[PDB]
Amino acid sequence: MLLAHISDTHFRSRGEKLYGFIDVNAANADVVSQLNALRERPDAVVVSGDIVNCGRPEEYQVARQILGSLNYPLYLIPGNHDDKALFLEYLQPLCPQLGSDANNMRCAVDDFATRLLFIDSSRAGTSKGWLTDETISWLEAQLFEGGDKPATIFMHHPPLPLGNAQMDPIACENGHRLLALVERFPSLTRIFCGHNHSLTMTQYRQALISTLPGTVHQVPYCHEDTDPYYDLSPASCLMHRQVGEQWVSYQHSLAHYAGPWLYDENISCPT
Amino acid sequence: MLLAHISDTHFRSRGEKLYGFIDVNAANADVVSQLNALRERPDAVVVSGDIVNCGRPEEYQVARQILGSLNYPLYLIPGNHDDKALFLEYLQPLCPQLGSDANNMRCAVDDFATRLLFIDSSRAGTSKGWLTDETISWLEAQLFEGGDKPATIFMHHPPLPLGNAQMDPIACENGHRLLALVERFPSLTRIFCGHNHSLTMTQYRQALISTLPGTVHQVPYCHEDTDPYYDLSPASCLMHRQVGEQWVSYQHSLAHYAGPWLYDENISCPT
Amino acid sequence: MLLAHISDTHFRSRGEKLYGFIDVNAANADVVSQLNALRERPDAVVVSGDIVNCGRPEEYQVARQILGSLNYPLYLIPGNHDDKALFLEYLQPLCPQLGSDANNMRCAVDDFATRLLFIDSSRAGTSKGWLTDETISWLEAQLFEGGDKPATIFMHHPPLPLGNAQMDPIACENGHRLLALVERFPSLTRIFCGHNHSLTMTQYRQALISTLPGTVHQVPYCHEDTDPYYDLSPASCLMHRQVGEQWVSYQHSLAHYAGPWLYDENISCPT
Amino acid sequence: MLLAHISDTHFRSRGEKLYGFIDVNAANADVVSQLNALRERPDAVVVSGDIVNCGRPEEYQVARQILGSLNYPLYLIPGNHDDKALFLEYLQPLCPQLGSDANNMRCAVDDFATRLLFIDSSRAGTSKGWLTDETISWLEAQLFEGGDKPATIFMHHPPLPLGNAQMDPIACENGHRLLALVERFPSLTRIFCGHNHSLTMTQYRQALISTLPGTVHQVPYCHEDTDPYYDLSPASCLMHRQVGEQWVSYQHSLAHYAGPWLYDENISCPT
Amino acid sequence: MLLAHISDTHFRSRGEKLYGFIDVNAANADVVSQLNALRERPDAVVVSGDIVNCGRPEEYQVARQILGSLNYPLYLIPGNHDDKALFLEYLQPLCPQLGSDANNMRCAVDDFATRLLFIDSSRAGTSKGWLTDETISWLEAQLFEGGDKPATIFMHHPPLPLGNAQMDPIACENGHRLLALVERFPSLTRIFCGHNHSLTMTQYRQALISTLPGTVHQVPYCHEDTDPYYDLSPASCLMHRQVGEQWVSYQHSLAHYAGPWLYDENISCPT
Amino acid sequence: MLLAHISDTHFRSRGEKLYGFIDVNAANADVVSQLNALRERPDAVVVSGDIVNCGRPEEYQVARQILGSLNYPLYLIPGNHDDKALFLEYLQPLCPQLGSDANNMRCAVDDFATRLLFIDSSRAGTSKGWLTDETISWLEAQLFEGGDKPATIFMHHPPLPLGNAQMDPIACENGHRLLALVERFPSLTRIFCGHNHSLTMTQYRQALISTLPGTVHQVPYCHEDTDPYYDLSPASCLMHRQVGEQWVSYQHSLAHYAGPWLYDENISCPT
Ligand SMILES: [Co+2]
Ligand SMILES: [Co+2]
Ligand SMILES: [Co+2]
Ligand SMILES: [Co+2]
Ligand SMILES: [Co+2]
Ligand SMILES: [Co+2]
Ligand SMILES: [Co+2]
Ligand SMILES: [Co+2]
Ligand SMILES: [Co+2]
Ligand SMILES: [Co+2]
Ligand SMILES: [Co+2]
Ligand SMILES: [Co+2]
Repeated sequence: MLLAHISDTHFRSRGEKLYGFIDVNAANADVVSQLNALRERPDAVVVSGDIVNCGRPEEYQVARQILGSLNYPLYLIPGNHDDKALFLEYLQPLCPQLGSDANNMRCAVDDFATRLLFIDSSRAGTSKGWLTDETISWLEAQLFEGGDKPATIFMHHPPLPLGNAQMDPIACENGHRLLALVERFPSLTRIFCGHNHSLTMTQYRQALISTLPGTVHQVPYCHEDTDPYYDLSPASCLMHRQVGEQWVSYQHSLAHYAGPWLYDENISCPT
Repeated sequence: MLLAHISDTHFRSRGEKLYGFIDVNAANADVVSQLNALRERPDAVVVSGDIVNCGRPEEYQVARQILGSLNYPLYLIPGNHDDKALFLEYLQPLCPQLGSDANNMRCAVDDFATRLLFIDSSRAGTSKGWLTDETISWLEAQLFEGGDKPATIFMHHPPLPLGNAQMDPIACENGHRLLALVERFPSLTRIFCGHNHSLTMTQYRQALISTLPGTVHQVPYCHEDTDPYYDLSPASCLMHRQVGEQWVSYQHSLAHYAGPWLYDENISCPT
Repeated sequence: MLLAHISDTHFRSRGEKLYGFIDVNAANADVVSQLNALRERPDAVVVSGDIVNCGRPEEYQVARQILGSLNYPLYLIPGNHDDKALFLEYLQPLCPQLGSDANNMRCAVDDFATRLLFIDSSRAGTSKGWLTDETISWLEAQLFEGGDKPATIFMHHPPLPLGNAQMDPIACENGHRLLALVERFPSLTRIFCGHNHSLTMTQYRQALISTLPGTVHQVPYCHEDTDPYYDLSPASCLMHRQVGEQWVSYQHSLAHYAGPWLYDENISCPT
Repeated sequence: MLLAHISDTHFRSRGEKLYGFIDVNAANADVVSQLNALRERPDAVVVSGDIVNCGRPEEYQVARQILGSLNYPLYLIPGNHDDKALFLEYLQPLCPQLGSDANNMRCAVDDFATRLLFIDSSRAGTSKGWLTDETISWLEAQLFEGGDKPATIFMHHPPLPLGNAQMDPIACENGHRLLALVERFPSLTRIFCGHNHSLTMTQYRQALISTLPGTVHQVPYCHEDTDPYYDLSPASCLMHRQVGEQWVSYQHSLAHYAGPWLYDENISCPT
Repeated sequence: MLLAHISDTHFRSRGEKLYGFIDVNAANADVVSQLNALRERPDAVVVSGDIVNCGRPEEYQVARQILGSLNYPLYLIPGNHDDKALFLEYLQPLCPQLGSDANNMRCAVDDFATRLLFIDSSRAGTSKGWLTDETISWLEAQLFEGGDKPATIFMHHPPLPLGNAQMDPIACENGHRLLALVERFPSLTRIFCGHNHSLTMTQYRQALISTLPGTVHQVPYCHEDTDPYYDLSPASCLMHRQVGEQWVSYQHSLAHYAGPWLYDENISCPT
Repeated sequence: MLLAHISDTHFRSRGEKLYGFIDVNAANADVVSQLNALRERPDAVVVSGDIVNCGRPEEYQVARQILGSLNYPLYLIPGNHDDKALFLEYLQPLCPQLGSDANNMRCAVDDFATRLLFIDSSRAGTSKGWLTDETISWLEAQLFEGGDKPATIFMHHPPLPLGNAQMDPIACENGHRLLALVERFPSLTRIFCGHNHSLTMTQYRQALISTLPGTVHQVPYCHEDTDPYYDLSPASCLMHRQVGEQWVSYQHSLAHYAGPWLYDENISCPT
């Protein structure tokens, strides 16, 4: 199992830029060609994202074309910026197991040593996340049926406060419902998130919980400054590899940079 | 508790540059001025690193001066690139609780809600890590006599293989012995490491285990390829903050980049 | 009184670039988000500009949207590149006190310790500036009624030659009419200009007279080379602050750059 | 008359960099080669600066060599970062008319249509400026015996507050005494300064008063914030040219940037 | 004779990017303004190119406008990416001597000391090059009639293998037909090519044969790696100057970079 | 046969930078690490260069160490910036077949399908090139006794004028004498040179003659302008590979740039 995990693509419509000056569409097209030029090739690509920026259909058209051009099976989930209905219209083809129900988009993946769980934390008419009761009971079912086999969950919104002045108020509002599931299920050991446009990470019992940086713009973590900052600091994604018994995640820079070179002992410490 | 956690500074002598072209001294001096210019100021700075590149005195001269210019208490642990005796001679004044025995440099910090444990995984004449008989014993003494207060460990070498072709054969060789301590002490919930020049993370039981990017040059994760790569992809560090019952770590970019701007809803989705 | 003063935005139509390769539309959208993310927030924004590049209506649509997104009262004046009629159609809403008369767009602002005067120096069918007699007599009236209270004037074209081989021939052709006004009125003490895409400054009696750099591309000052150069050297704007009895103007970089850091005496001169 | 006016070079010793990471020596060497490569060559170069950073001899060694490599007559005045005695020892050979008394370094230049006045506002053991009893007297002697010929003054410290939180308390403390000279001598029409690492400008009576950006690092203008910031926003200098009766100053970027291209009307507005 | 020789522009349609992220349209518009801002001005511009990327008419519209804006006579030839019919519809006006026959686009230029020969090596429905028999016999005629006067040939595809794993298989498939012409004709002494997006060069008897880098993206030369790489390494073009008896070609960078400065003996080796 | 051919490294002393600001040492160290990190590894490295800038010993110290760190056999020839005696003292151990007579440093290489000829065109006390009486004789001996085996020559100075205003008067003064050898020996088919810091190429009979860009700074070709320019446009080198009967040379960029990605036909032309 190798997984290329990106999120918060925030696609704009054909020939528009985020905020009028950040070319999210080019940036993402780059990321895609970047991803499908990887040497060690992932088994699938996950997008935990606010996939489009406004939830407009013209935006889904761009996303569909660009994400369509990835040479991998995709797993796609909605975000606060998404529109559940249109997400399903345009993207469901690229991720058939979302279903036909816009209001209950979710699915299990039982291909790898760790089962993957994809859920929709986004709630209509708000930035805040919400886990609905049918999401939770589906999740319980999945975890019970799964038994000892480890599980990881992908969701847009972080299930708990991370101390982020800007991002916490719009975290998953009823994230306790998931935290209680992790208490209930020892097999549940990863939860990965978007929304925060940052690599911020934590542990709750057996569960490693982390947000991902965005593919384009990022938002800094401030603790007592509520100013809605964003910046163009370096974008990356997470690769997830099953390593014997270990789920390991590593950051893979999406920035263009110098190198690599080879380490040489003689060059390292001359005499 | 706010910790600025950097690693693998790899200082060189006054004249010199890493491999002849990477100006690690300048880059770290920048990182330093960067840190002590932060608006939300950390309580202390952790350097889990190969503080110097060759284990040379004039490298420690440079390190002492630059790290000395930080306006924070420091916690310094050595790496395989360090010289135990010289590390103590030059850096112990900047971190008195290392002791005055170069072979058992290690210490506990009890000021915060989570206990901090600093140890020396480096071993003379090999890049491999090793936990000395009584490092292990000292570790177990801290956890045994520590009760409920959660614990986090800083060591240079990662205590288990991560699937990194380059970095795994030079991980902490007897790391399974620390893993035995996490199996036995539910109290031990973070292990943070240098060595890998990368953010890669995994969990083992309650323990979040993660390596850090370097302050200057980075090394990419390859699973199949053993070629000793390094590159100049973006440097960052980890900020560790206590948020109620949670230890959260978030990546703080040390690159220079455009921004920040403020998010404006009308700019975000124009009509 | 804090004033953010930009000019020569040179907007192109939706999805066009200046000269086919300079993205003035993105650059300006950046400037706008930059401006309305300032910490010390200006009381209003002035644009002395060639606001659009060709005077086409599609161009005014872009300008209207982008300038519209600023979170400040605007003061807007035409330039040689502008079309008086369309300027008034699209932008007058964003600057109501221009009037209903396209041919006599001007206004006084008596909010601050210094009165602000906004005038149209642009003349149809030419690059050269022209101050019409009704502009001058309005200006005399304003200056008389104003008495001792200091005045500053904003106009697209510089009222005198600045020794610029390219820019002088297309300076304000009858700028003497204004120079004579400054001789007449001691209270008239600033005149600020666009057109030159440069910070070039001078003094005539009591009057500080300066052109501003553009928000995107710039044009160098050559003394005996008439070649119509332009470049992408760094863009900035002028901030104007009333400082007790002094009108002070300072350059505020619109470029993205490293820093800031804090000055530390110890880091400055080590021992 | 064409003057290349740079300021605040802040040289360091041969090995060293400003604050450990800003390579001021390289940057100035570049600025130098830049200047003596100009197509329209200035008649002289003014450095109003803190020529060196620490007042150290080996800094003056570096400065002497780099400034010595300019292919122009020089006018050098000290700043608060300079050492009066050492400034004279190392730099007086590159600017003989400073005299040979380190405490009254000052001189008039009578070659051009405007008289040039160079003075030393620096004062031992404070960052504050100060005009010595007989600097003031010498100033007034030049203006009194000078008749109609216009005068411009170069001094390191700005002679009045500019509203800069950082820079104002360290302006020229008795600067009002020079202001008294401008009230009394209509002949004195430019005052140009270093210190602020910024282009900020104001007028007092006939006098245009402006500070300059530094050749390397800059300091931003804050009104409310006293935090001692510096940053690496674009460096530039001022070119001063005599154009008939006018002294004009225009900003010459010292950054490296794309361009120039030629303006083509058909490329500008395609059909 | 001065010739500015560019190729493989790969224009996309209005408001599209190559692969979704490389702005070939802006890049080329830059190149054009760059070219027609040259100080030593070429006599004509040659484009050996894959002029558009997909051979769509909307793409030819962009190419026609941008290439149209060059201030030089053009010589234009098709490539594998081109569509012969549409090439002739849109571009023939900018290069009248292509003819009216889309299937036999070629021409001689007898203005300079060296005769220039322009031919179409592109073949419908393939990437491979093909020299048709009527191309060859026209070429023989031209070479015979030409006598002793030297000749150079411009064609999209390289007439022989260059050892390039990616590019060789799609080289000119029957390039032997041209190689045999060079054996036959001593006056034929240059052959210049596109396709390879690289400066790779060789000699066959009297003939210097070289491919050109592209104006935007480039493709590296690999010898036994067939992976279809491309990169954004620096773009350049070739200038061709008749220098007495010598045809000389030099690379002219199309990248934006620092300088130039002037070499100074004293600055070069200080004492 | 694969050759990595670089030129004009222009090393400086340990502390120093070229002209005070170009860090040639770092740049070359980078170029070095770059080269010995190549995936398709050359058989040897050619440096046709002005190996050092001033002909100083401490420059040769630096060069010896950096060039010494290459993991390839080297072929080193001097340029006008070199000192014959010191070049031999420091570099002959890295290239034994130069001999031990500093005035006739030269050698043949017979390992590959094409014979390699290395000579010293430099002449004490002038920038001009010169082929010593018996360099010429030795050259003719190699070609005479060499039969059919093709020959290529590496010399610092170009053997004929190239129309370069700056570089021509300092070409190889008696270069016509080598040209006489190509007229007489059809066997001699490549001449490769340094000196010009540029890729300029021409053919004379069977001989492809080309100069190389420098590893660091470049000099532009001007025909009319004699101003001694240099700039920092992109550095590259030449790779020489034997491909059947062909010697092919291709430019290998040494800049750091975005890419590579893989060409995907569907991404290239979307529907
Ligand atoms: Co979100
Ligand atoms: Co988002
Ligand atoms: Co290590
Ligand atoms: Co390390
Ligand atoms: Co204008
Ligand atoms: Co304008
Ligand atoms: Co100062
Ligand atoms: Co200063
Ligand atoms: Co092609
Ligand atoms: Co092509
Ligand atoms: Co040379
Ligand atoms: Co050279």
